[PDB]
Parts: sequence; structure tokens; C-alpha cells
Amino acid sequence: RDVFEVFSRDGTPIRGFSRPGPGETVVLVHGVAMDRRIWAESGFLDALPDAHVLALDLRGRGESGRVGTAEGHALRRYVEDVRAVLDRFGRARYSLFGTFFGGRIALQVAAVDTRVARAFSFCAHAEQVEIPEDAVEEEAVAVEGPGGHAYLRDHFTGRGAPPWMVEACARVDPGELGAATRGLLHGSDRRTERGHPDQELVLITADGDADLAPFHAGERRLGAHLWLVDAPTRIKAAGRLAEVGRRVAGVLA
Ligand code: NA
Repeated sequence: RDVFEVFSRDGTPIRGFSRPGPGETVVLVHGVAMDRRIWAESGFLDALPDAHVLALDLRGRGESGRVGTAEGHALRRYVEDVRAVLDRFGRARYSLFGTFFGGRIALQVAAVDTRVARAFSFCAHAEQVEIPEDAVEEEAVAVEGPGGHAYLRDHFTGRGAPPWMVEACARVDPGELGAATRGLLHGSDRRTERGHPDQELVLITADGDADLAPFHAGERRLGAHLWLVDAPTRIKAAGRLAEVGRRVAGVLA
């Protein structure tokens, strides 16, 4: 692997790695309480034999620049972070894959950037949601204080998340956990759109998901394909991420 740096629109440095390969160029976008290490730890990276893989740390996570503000974590800023990565590698076609909120980011990049030929969203849908302000603030306070890492570790352990997803939380600065949570009030509630007719859009979730309806809504509205994995909840579906990677490799082949 090689390391790279690019700059987002607002000046924030975005750091990542490039894993060279002769196949399709794939850009991987992690979730909120995660960083770029989850791709190897989950087995997703190993499931792509040929792809040229670009994996970024989103702002405020991993080796990327600090933010520390709610508006700095708006969805539109994360989209700008990903588009900067597309610029550096100079291709006309990319395939994006995102986990949880990273899937929502990938779908929004697809809506606005004509270089995105494929976008896959793992355990996140594309529909408008209602985001209650009081619930957001309650979660931000929970995750940003001295007890915030223990709060998240206990939450994810009790919900059966894979060990890599439990452990990633303690690698995120408490202040960025709080700010990213508040950033949800700056545009993430709106639905995402199809960027162009030839794009391939894929949603993935647990067959047991308690709220499959918004996934079916994206099939209809966006012409997206829906993939299911054997799991009773979205958090437990993360145990199937390498399996999903094998099916992604089949599309890229
Ligand atoms: Na990533």
C-alpha cells in the first residue's frame, strides 16, 4: 500500500491508503465511530482480489484533519472529502462502497458526481428521515464525555457487533464523536437522488431488518438493487461484511 493526502473544499486534509490493482477503482467510506482500518479487519479488503482500492479516513477520524464543530461535520463536507479522493486518482469511473453512515455518504456522492459508475450502501438506505433534535443532542452528550468510549463499547457489545466494530470506537477523539453526531442536523435527513441513468446503485441489509420498507423505497425510486444477508439486525449484519465483499468482487469482474 501507498499513503496519500488530498484537501477537501474547506481546506481539511484527508489522508488514506491506495492498494494498487489491475481491476476496477473502488473507494471505501467507513461509518461514524470507525476509521479506514475496518476494511482489512472486516475481511472486505481481502475479498477484492483485483481492485485498485482507495480507503480514506473521513474528517475528524483516523489520520485526517480535525474538525471539532457541528457544521464542519455536515453531510456536504463528507461528500467533498470523497470527491477530493476521486480527483487525486484521476479516473473517469469509480465504484464506491460505504458502511452505515458511510453508505449514506456514498449515495450522496453518487447523486452529485458523474464519475461514480457504481455505489453500494451497506446497512443504510437512501430515503428522507426525520431526525429529532433532542435525541441527537442526547446521543452527542453520551458519546463525547469521559464515559463516551465505554458507552459505545457497551452498546455495540450488547448488540453483537463484530469485535473490530467494538474496538474502533476508542480510536475516535471524544470531541469528534460529539461533533459528528450534531452534524447530522445539517443535511443528512434529506433523501438522495440518482446521479445519472447508467449508474448501478445497490443497497444491502439484514434479511431480518426491523425496517425494510425504506430499502424497498429505494428500489422503486432509484432503481437500486437490494441485497440481503442472513442476520436479525443491521449491527449483526456487519458480521457478514466479507461475504458482501465477495459479491462486490463478482460485480467488478
Ligand atoms: Na473508509
